[PDB]
Amino acid sequence: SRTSMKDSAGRRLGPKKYEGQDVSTGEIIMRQRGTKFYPGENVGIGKDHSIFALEPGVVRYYLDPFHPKRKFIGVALRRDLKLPSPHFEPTVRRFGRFELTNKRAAYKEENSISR
Amino acid sequence: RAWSGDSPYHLNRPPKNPRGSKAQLPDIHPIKWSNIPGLESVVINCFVREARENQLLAITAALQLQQITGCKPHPIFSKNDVPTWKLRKGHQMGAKVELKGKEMSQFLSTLTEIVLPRIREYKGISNQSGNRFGGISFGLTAEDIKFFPEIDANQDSWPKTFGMHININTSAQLDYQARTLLSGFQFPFFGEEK
Amino acid sequence: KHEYAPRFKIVQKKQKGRVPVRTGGSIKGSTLQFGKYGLRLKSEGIRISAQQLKEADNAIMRYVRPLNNGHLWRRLCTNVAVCIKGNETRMGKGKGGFDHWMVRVPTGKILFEINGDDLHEKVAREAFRKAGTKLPGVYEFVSLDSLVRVGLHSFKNPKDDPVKNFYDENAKKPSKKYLNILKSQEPQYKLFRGR
Amino acid sequence: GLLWKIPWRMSTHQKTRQRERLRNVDQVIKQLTLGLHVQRCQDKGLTYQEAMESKKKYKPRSKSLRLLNKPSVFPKENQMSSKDKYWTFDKKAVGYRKGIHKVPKWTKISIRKAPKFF
RNA sequence: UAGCCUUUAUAAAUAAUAAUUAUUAUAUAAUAUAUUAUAUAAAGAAUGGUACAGCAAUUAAUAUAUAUUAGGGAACUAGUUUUUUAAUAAUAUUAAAUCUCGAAAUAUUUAAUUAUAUAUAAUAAAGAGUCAGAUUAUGUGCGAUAAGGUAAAUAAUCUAAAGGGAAACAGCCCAGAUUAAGAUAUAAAGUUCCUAAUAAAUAAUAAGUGAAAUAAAUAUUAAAAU
RNA sequence: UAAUAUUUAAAAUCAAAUAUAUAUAUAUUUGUUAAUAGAUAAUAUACGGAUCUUAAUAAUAAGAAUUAUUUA
RNA sequence: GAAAGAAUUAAAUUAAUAUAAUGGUAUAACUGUGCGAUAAUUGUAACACAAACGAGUGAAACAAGUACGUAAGUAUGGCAUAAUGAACAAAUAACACUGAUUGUAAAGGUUAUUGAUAACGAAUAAAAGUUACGCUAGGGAAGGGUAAUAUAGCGAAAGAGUAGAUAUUGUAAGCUAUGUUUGCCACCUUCGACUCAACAUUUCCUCUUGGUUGUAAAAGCUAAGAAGGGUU
RNA sequence: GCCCGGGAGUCCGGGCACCA
Ligand SMILES: [Mg+2]
Ligand SMILES: [Mg+2]
Ligand SMILES: [Mg+2]
Ligand SMILES: [Mg+2]
Ligand SMILES: [Mg+2]
Ligand SMILES: [Mg+2]
Ligand SMILES: [Mg+2]
Ligand SMILES: [Mg+2]
Ligand SMILES: [Mg+2]
Ligand SMILES: [Mg+2]
Ligand SMILES: [Mg+2]
Ligand SMILES: [Mg+2]
Ligand SMILES: [Mg+2]
Ligand SMILES: [Mg+2]
Ligand SMILES: [Mg+2]
Ligand SMILES: [Mg+2]
Ligand SMILES: [Mg+2]
Ligand SMILES: [Mg+2]
Ligand SMILES: [Mg+2]
Ligand SMILES: [Mg+2]
Ligand SMILES: [Mg+2]
Ligand SMILES: [Mg+2]
Ligand SMILES: [Mg+2]
Ligand SMILES: [Mg+2]
Repeated sequence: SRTSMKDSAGRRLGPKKYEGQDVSTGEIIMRQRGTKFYPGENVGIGKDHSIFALEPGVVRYYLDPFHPKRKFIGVALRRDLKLPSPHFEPTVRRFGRFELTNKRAAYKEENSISR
Repeated sequence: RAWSGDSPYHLNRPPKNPRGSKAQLPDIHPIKWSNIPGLESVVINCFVREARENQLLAITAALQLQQITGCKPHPIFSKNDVPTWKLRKGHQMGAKVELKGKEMSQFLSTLTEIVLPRIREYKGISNQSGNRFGGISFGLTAEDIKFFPEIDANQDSWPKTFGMHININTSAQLDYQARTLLSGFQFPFFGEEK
Repeated sequence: KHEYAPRFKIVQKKQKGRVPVRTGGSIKGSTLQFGKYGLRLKSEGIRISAQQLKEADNAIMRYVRPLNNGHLWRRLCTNVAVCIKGNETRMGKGKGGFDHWMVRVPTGKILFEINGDDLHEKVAREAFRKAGTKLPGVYEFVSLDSLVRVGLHSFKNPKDDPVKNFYDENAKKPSKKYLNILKSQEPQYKLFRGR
Repeated sequence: GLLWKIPWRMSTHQKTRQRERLRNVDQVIKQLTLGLHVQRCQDKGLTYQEAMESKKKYKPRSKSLRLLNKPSVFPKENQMSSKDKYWTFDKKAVGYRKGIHKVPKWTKISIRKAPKFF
């Protein structure tokens, strides 16, 4: 091989969703090699160490006192509140299921059970 | 050593390794009532080198060790590879026994009352043999092992015998203290000048 | 013994790069930390090749040899390998073969300095002038009490500078990471981490 | 090759023009600041004339404007040196300097602070 | 095929573009050592590792009547001293495409607000052309810090852009021609004549240096400063 | 004040100016050489050309068309 | 005041990671061990990243079963990023889907799997040369630039020169000029002889001159002015 | 992949399909 001339393409990894941005459950937030960012509140981590939203909400980047020397990406459930959330204050959950008003639907639901 | 903060690069920098060496060293505390030198543990390692060829030799060595001490040894495997000597990793070679408490005391007594005396030309342990944090070591040839009670009683049973190293760990802060302590237990240090 | 031929293990080719024009006012390698009299670059930064350096060195040496307890030390080393294509060959077909070693020299850097109780400063100056002739820039003689070249028409004294303690500064105006660390160190967090 | 007949110096007229341009830029900034101040005054509860009069004029808060106001970062024309009105720092010139008039759109571009020693 | 262009249109449509607020600290005032309001300073929400800066770790370079480890040579009666040889340690100094512990600006970029609505985005139904570009400036790779060279990156112009300037001029500097008209502002450029338009001030130059394309080391002569 | 050996600097220093409490202090900003030689090829001198450097005695009168810093 | 325990702090890091390099990793992904060989299972996969399409990547959730775990939970192979190949035509199984007059079948389809086109979006199952006897359509899909080399000149001076760098010489390194050589670039598509020469000066001769322990003279050497005439 | 030649196993050489 007199000349070299081989190389791979860029991988397009990096942040795909920025502080303040509204994610939806599933949306990929960060692509990375290794964990330069760690999953925080309401955030999952896939096989690539890709961070993604577990819930609808607002993306925030933070430093967690419990974990010094680690950067966190998380989803705050609503905009107003900060994300490295007070340790002892009750955890803000979503619930986020709707109730079957339509009577037939409700009946069906009632009927259906595990196998 | 911590970094002088005369530049901004020092800020989140790991400290400088010790002026003398790579490794960090302990503080020498003064010898008071609370921390007098004492015998901590005796480790015996018999690395039979001829066991590179014959693996039964290792077993025999281990048995010998057991006989000498009265507590189960543990096998010593060859941790490295080297062509010059016929050495390949993953090869059982010799036995290592950790002696503590009463057992270790017993062993030491046996060494001092019987063996070290009986060995023909022994001029005592070398004074340079200090670990430097209060550890002392010395060898025994393949011949001297015959002088132990458990072996001497049946020479018919032990055709091959294997030499060994003996390491003695002490609660001593420094080597000289340790050697003084050892002398108390009848260890001749006439081997050299410190 | 080998400032002109540094022994890197992996002999690897190197992109041409550019000679730094130290804009933040470096002052690094611009003072004479040993020796009495020195030889500094006066002009724009230049790439000095090993051969040139050697020739300069040899020129200087003849002046020093006579002196009792007189010696010359070389401040810069030719660390950058240069590959040159054969003249006859055309463009393409990759990079050329390793030719020689060079060193990028910023504007105010000291190439050499000397000392030797016996030596008269005039002689030293002369020597340095002679050395200069072998090198591809314009050079200036420096003494132990001559102010440092920062730019190419600008000087400074290193003794007049802000002696800061940077830890203190950091504490005063802290980064986020540091703050986080401090918080972590604080009692409750330490207690409740449960690792 | 192809003859781009552009001189290494500037004519006096050109220099004057440059100076004027510089002054104008400064003036714009000043005007902006003034406007901001009077807005602030009005918010507080004053008339236009009163605001104009006021001794304690308010500095601007927005970062950019503040930076512009600082003479360390963005000099005014009278403050500025001759060597910086008609030359820029070129990293690859002889003398590390180059006439501003060589800079692509120098009539629009602003560029005051050359490096400290270069 | 996507990208860039066009036509017609759609709307529980402002999503588009631009900036601002967002942070930290200080001072003052008011309430409960905290919170709010006002002022001021700070390259000021979040993302980042280039310049610069640095030599920490990694990779390299230098210097020791310094320390240790052995060797060579040497003196007196194996011990010893000196002269060192190499290595390691110590202290000082240095640099790098594939080192960054410090670290810009520009940049990516978020919600709300304000400004752009004769405006932008999105979507739907239809159409295309284009896929040998060029130069300038900036930061690069290749070349020899050669090329009106070559390869990509960013911005502009040219391509497809007439007008004024750059003597003449694709790509430079200004400026975008619907049609006139020619009074007033002017842009870049100029103002002795050619050639539209000029008067001053302070210095320096005596070479026609120079007057729109700056030729180097160095030498001589003078001038200032210490 | 003569001779003497470097340097061609506003970093330091001094002077001046602006912003902050203000007759001071703090912070920022600006102010530091010139000639000559070196110098050079082929149709023709080649700033585009003419040409431009000033002077008493005298002009209701010219005084750089160069370089640097400016004004109207 | 001691012993033991729980630790905590510092250092953590280039050790180790199936495998290159990078990023990560002690809160361990790294190592040891118990159980387990089960998530190296089965239907729907929203939504993102990426992206011309074909493809690729992460993945919440719903349902079926399994493993470990006191539980919380965790597992849809491997710490991450490589480890790959379209359709067509064949082949093997399952499906109960059509069955060309009806019934069977054949054949096709659905689902699952198999072998390659490395010129790796693969023209065919199957393919090398030569033409200076050639032909057609087209495209250009010495000069100009550069000065590495060459020639020429300067600055400094190692060294020659019976002595002494600078009469004369002048290593390697420095700074330039020329576009007379060998190249490079791709804006652009014949060497000699004869005849006649024109122009230049970096002057071979002739004219003037400076230096020359190396100008006694004569011959020279070297340098300055000089292109009028001449130069087989 | 299947079949040979030199009970099982290894090590070698022939064919026979596959060759889209
Ligand atoms: Mg890559
Ligand atoms: Mg650097
Ligand atoms: Mg032109
Ligand atoms: Mg198209
Ligand atoms: Mg880089
Ligand atoms: Mg094409
Ligand atoms: Mg080109
Ligand atoms: Mg065209
Ligand atoms: Mg035009
Ligand atoms: Mg346009
Ligand atoms: Mg128009
Ligand atoms: Mg002239
Ligand atoms: Mg000119
Ligand atoms: Mg001419
Ligand atoms: Mg002109
Ligand atoms: Mg690693
Ligand atoms: Mg694992
Ligand atoms: Mg797609
Ligand atoms: Mg093929
Ligand atoms: Mg193909
Ligand atoms: Mg073929
Ligand atoms: Mg040609
Ligand atoms: Mg040519
Ligand atoms: Mg001549």
